[PDB]
Amino acid sequence: QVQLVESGGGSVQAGGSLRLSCAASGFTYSRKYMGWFRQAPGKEREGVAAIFIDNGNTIYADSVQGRFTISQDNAKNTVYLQMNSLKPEDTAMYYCAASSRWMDYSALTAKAYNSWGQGTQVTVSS
Amino acid sequence: SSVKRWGNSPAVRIPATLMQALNLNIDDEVKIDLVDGKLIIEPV
Repeated sequence: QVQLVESGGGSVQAGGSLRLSCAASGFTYSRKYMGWFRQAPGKEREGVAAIFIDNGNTIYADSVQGRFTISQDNAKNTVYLQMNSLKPEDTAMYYCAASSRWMDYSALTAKAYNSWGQGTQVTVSS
Repeated sequence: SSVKRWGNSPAVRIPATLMQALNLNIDDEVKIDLVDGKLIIEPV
């Protein structure tokens, strides 16, 4: 429904912060919610944060709640993932996702999305 | 989505992402009203 482009990845020292961005294009008005997923080395991809476009409501995975926050700029059709107090375990490829439909799956799970970005790498040095 | 019969009563199922969007938990009280030809439902 929309093409997604992440940016902002990089290498950061443990304890530091990093801000990722995701720009959506295409049928941007069809977006119901967008979320960030990440795949750590050798592990399965997991949902980390989601934001509902209409009301800006947000939900987070236990692994990052309190440290990571997701926000948006609907004018620019973009969503951001602010990361504070990063730790080596947060090292992973971060993917942006979007859904044009109200799926009957948790917005923190992959089955709830139908558009996916290519991912941006975040590496946190011990 | 469609209106279905639950008991002998019309009902609409709400997908999980909509519950999360409104931070609604099962049994949460909601206000139902008719506005602009649309059925409006907002949490209490």
